[PDB]
Amino acid sequence: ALDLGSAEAKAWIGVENPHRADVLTELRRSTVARVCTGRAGPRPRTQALLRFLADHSRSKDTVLKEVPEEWVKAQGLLEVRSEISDKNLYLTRPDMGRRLCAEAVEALKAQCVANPDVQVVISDGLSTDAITVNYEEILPPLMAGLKQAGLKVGTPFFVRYGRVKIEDQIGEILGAKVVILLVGERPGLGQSESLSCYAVYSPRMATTVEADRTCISNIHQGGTPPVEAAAVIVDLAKRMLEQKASGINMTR
Amino acid sequence: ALDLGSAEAKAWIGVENPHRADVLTELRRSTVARVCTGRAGPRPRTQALLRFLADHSRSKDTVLKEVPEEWVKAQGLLEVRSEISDKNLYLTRPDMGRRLCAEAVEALKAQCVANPDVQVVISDGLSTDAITVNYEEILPPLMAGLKQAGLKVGTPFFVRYGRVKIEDQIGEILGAKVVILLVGERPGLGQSESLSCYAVYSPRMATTVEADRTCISNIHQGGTPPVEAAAVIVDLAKRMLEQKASGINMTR
Amino acid sequence: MKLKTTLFGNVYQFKDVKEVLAKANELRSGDVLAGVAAASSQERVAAKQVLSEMTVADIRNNPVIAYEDDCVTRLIQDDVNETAYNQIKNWSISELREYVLSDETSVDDIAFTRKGLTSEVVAAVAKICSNADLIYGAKKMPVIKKANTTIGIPGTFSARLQPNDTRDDVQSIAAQIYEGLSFGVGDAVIGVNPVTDDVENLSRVLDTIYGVIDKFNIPTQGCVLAHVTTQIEAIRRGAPGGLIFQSICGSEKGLKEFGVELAMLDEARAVGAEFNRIAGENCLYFETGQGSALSAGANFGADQVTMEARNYGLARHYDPFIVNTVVGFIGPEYLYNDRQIIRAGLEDHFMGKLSGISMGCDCCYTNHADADQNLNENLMILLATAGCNYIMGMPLGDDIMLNYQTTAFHDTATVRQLLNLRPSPEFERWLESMGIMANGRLTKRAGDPSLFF
Amino acid sequence: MKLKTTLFGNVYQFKDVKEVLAKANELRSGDVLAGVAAASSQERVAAKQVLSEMTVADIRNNPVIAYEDDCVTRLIQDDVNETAYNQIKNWSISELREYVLSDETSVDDIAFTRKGLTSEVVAAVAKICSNADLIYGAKKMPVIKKANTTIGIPGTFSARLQPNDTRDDVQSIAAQIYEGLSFGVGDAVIGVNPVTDDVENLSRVLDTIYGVIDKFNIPTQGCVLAHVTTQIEAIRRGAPGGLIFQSICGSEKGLKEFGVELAMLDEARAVGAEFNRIAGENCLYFETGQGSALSAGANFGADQVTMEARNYGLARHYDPFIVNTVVGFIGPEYLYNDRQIIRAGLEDHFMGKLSGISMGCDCCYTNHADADQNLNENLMILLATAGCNYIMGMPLGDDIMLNYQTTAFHDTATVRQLLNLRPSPEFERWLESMGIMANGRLTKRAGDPSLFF
Ligand code: B12
Ligand code: B12
Ligand code: NA
Repeated sequence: ALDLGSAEAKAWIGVENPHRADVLTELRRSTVARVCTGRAGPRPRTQALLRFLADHSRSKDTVLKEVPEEWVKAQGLLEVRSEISDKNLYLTRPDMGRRLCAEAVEALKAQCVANPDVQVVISDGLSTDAITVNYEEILPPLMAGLKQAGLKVGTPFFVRYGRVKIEDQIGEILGAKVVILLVGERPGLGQSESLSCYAVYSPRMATTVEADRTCISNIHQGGTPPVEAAAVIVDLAKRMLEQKASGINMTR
Repeated sequence: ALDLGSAEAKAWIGVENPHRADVLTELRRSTVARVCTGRAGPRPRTQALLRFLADHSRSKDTVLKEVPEEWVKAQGLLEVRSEISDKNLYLTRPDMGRRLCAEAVEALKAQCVANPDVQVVISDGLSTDAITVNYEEILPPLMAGLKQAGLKVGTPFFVRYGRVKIEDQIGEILGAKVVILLVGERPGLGQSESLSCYAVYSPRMATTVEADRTCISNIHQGGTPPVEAAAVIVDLAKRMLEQKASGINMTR
Repeated sequence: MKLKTTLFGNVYQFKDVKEVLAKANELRSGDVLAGVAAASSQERVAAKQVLSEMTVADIRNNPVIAYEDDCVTRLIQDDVNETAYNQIKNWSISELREYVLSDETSVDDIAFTRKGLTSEVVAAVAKICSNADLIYGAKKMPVIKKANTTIGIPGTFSARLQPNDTRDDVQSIAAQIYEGLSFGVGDAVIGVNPVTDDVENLSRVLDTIYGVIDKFNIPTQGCVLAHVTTQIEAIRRGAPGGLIFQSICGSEKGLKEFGVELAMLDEARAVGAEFNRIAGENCLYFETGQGSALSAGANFGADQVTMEARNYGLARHYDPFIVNTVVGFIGPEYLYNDRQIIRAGLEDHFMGKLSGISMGCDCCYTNHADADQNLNENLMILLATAGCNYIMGMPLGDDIMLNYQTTAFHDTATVRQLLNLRPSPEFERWLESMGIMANGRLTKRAGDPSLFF
Repeated sequence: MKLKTTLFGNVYQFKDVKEVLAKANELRSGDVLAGVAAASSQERVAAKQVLSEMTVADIRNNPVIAYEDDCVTRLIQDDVNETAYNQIKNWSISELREYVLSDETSVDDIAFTRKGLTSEVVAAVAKICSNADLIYGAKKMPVIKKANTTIGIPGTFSARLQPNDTRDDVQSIAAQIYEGLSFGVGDAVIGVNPVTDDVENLSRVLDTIYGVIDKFNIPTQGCVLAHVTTQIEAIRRGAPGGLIFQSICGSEKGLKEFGVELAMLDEARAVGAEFNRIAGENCLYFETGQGSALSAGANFGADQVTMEARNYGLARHYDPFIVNTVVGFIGPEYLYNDRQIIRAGLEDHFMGKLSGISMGCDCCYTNHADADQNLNENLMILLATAGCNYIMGMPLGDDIMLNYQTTAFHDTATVRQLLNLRPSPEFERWLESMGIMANGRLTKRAGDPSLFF
């Protein structure tokens, strides 16, 4: 009796007549990559294939999982929306994902503060689980350390169906000097909760290239932990404002 | 310049250093199979691939196209339906194409003659062109053939979205001794006019098998001519009622 | 046995072996149509896991139609080597998969092991194989047969010449034959589907085929792919016998749809031994394909892959020269698109080779399926790497008459020269004599049917 | 030129070469998204026709972004052999397709002919090729390069070891390396995408890779796939140099988006010659893929296949050791499903080989695309028959960090033993010394990373 989602199945070693089986256990302990499952001829072993297939069925489900907006409302967040209406239309039109709809400009101008030094934007992106697992652990201690010894922190909000180039339009509307965007990257096989931060100094839709952004990726419990990743963004926000330089233009 | 649909494009000989190009011309003339197109290496020549691709674009159109209800009414036919609503469902549900709908049973009992010796049914099937091109050429000499010299003829009607096994339900409801179905078989690459006749003696829904049918296939202008196919179906119906024998159950 | 597993905290329960077999299949339109497919990807994987834990005994002792009700089930069960079976009966299907794929398992090992299998066990192994598992597994299971050519030697690749015509016009049939031979197609067979099931017509078609064979002394076979009943009559009354053909189905009810008794196939074997112009010991030819039992109402709640495996269990009994699936012959109702047609082709070939028959494939599609000629070319090459015994050949793959698209003459030459494969050694000798082939390659004057004139 | 044809009585008129190039593509998601795709199947074939009648001069003199505005265009145009061009400029694209596919065209014939091409002409040939055309066409154009291994010899097949980690944990990287080597993966390169783009981290990852290389005297290369600027720094300040990597795009706007100047690529070549531990003459490594130019706003109304060819024109200038497309790396926006991803991979590889670069392919997909692992295994085998120079290897193909699925270590060993292909000759000798390979085949002891302990 074996669950393919269980911790016993994850740690399963399938190499048949090992040279050194104690080394195999430490190798499997070293990584979350699917090592040490052995082979049948040159093919995967059956259990490794089955666990692969199990994990892929879960991984498909995570891409079109969506946040409840009553989760978003009870985070204390403004929910705002891009041009896209569907999850199906998000997956197939990146261009509508990186500009806001007609009421989204209006809600942000009327309800959010104008000309902040640092502006925080949250999007579901390609993984809902990335922002929904990590939120309580990222957002308060980030939005501490910006206001807690800095200056004018902008009011945070949630973009639905966002691509990262939408933060160019957001930076222009609010007049924002640094725009930072926490967003769900594409789901992997084994894990859905990986968060990225994309960050421009003073973005402009007709000017800022992708290389002008600073990326910090792989934010979760199995990457850089969301507590201490909030510290490294606050530090980056300081370094950005000081040298007026965005991403590839940052020193050293 | 060349139209890929033209007779000149169809006649094209692509073999580049022929042994005997007079034989090549006699061989291209003797078949409508795509011979004598030559090669680039072991691959097809470009014009041969282009005319293949053009014929496929148009063959793809011929499957999904439907004869107007106006055309069927203009033939003087009863139109009747299977259980399928539309062309999309027809392609994926053969089980519902083998059953008359609820109003279909009643319309047939209302408006068709009871206990025919021969019953002629028409369906679009998988090619509308197969019945649209051939109809006026096959149906008059068939209808004359059977009654005029012969026996009791049931009233002809058209089934939308028919599969071949629906004639077992038709033969039971009408009490028919012989059911003749003329139906569009699936379209070929360069050809969509191909009609087949499926005929069964005295069918019974939970008894008759496919081998109990006689097939006469490839009725069109490039096959058996629709005029002289009508005579061979009448003769088949004469023999059928004589030896009271179905398909493989027939002699010689 | 367990009919039950837990996956991601959720219990997945199944009714019987038949349901486990059905839902473990990769998604296809026919399994959804039959009502037997999995509800989700998670239940598909759960069915795969339940299947993999079941023994060879579990699935041997639960055929999808019962022993007493079905003559094909009886055929398959009676043919089992019981001491081969007793060695493997307590193997899990997971263990049988890994055994097949193992580089330490030889051809001679599998030769004895496969005799302890039934078709349902063959199907079970295919259901838990990936696409590369099917291809590699089939490759290390060669099946070699002989008529006037030898087929299925590793490093070789054969092709049916399929010269079909709308009128059975004998000039049109001949023109396609000369075209096919100029590309090196026809070492499997020269095989016509005729318009008329009629002794005088069959003899004329066969006289035309063997006219070309006798003129140029071609090591090959003729076939006319009418009903086996009319073939036998034609040959008895003195038409040239090469291969004798029948379309088959994996149930008794399915055979009744086709008008086929088992005793007709016994008769075809007996007629072939009396009459047929065959040097070697194999002279029968079957065709198969997924969906045929569903179409017949003869699948009895079983999926089309398990039913198609039972074809190969039926075929094996008669030790035919060649069998092929006709993979996308029917349409989108049973296999919808490229992905499903490729997957079926690799399944069918693997199961054929595991059942120990001389398995080829008509890599094909229809014009109402979501598919084009690029799919034929994907599939033919994948199957060629799997050591597929043969494909079809027609002029650019256009059947003017069966209304579908198979592989070109071009495509056999392409596969051979891509992958360094030869024809049947007898037929290759003939191609070299005619100046059509040198060192496996089409010469300059190849691809030209004027050469024969 | 004719920008016009009539198909089935209907006049199809196109505005320019760029529209003809775009609409002649096989249907894909990204071409529809760019707005540049054909409206119907009939118009696609019409565009294919018009393209085929267009001459080599017609397409060479119409690059999709103009000479004066784009440095990639200039680079591609300046690299043309004008004597080679003048020989072929009046060839139709139809005649160039047939020339490439012809068995009478040798590898040395194409060696000169390809120097008269631009990338747009390379793209034009691929657009009127079927899937088997792309595979057979690519196969008869081998491209051979050498670092510490030789890649691209017919009968060989290489693999990037891609030992990626979420933290750049050097234990997790090493574990994946020992695993890949035990399957015979890593003759192309051992190549890590890092998490952090800084010098001491790059130096530590490189020390980890070369720790294994130096201990076991492996003939191979290390690489860290950060930005080319940070690699150069790392190597200048004393980190072991193997291959130097950059992602490229087919326009100046697209390069600007990636933060690359052309002069960095010249510096990488100069740093390589000064510093890098490479016995042969090739030491650069590019990655490409369809949709990157679209994503950047940098396609200028060109289709993704044409833009991807312009990558290979850019790469060719720098004579790299290896280039691969990353075929379904981005998602369903640009290539939607199995059919589209296979077609892209076959196009990309054919166009790479025709451009005369050492072309491999990351056979891969994402989880928000309509694809699975059977897609990877279909594509990897098709490309292997096309003589694809290399694929990726990861444990079961699960990247824990780039969030996608590539090919397994298993898959390279499968492909090699399926198709009787060897590793790079230098690396194969090392595998035989380790007792991992005999006669192109994994030994009993292979597949076991504790062998190194
Ligand atoms: C898909 C992808 C790309 C795509 C582009 C994104 C797309 N069109 O969807 C392609 C193939 C072009 C690509 C290219 C490169 N990428 Co990239 N990419 C990824 C990946 C796998 C997904 C990111 C994601 O899902 N974003 C969320 C979605 C919802 O946003 P999106 O709007 O759909 O995509 C935007 C961003 O992804 C952005 N982007 C993509 N890559 C990079 C890299 C940097 C430095 C920046 C600032 C932005 C950026 O471009 C898109 C805007 O149109 C991540 C891996 C990961 N763990 O996430 C790496 C990743 C972000 N990329 C990486 C790198 C280094 C590159 C390259 C610079 C490679 C190189 N060394 O030359 C190039 C150039 C990128 C550029 N400067 O424009 C690194 C970034 C390292 C860092 N912290 O600075 C990552 C983290 C992977 C790694 N190696 O660790 N990549
Ligand atoms: C597709 C096809 C099949 C499919 C059936 C499709 C399905 N199950 O859904 C399969 C592969 C199962 C098949 C099998 C056979 N077929 Co068939 N089939 C064809 C084909 C190409 C298309 C017919 C069509 O489009 N029907 C119209 C559609 C709209 O109706 P449908 O409800 O969707 O399909 C029904 C019919 O196709 C019917 N059917 C199919 N083949 C045959 C053969 C005969 C003799 C009969 C009575 C009925 C029949 O079965 C379906 C009902 O469930 C034709 C060739 C052509 N150009 O027409 C040959 C063709 C009709 N078949 C032929 C033959 C001989 C056979 C076999 C007897 C082969 C053999 N020699 O053993 C078997 C057994 C048939 C049976 N008794 O069940 C011959 C008929 C010769 C004749 N005039 O008697 C044809 C003309 C091809 C040829 N060789 O010339 N076939
Ligand atoms: Na020429």
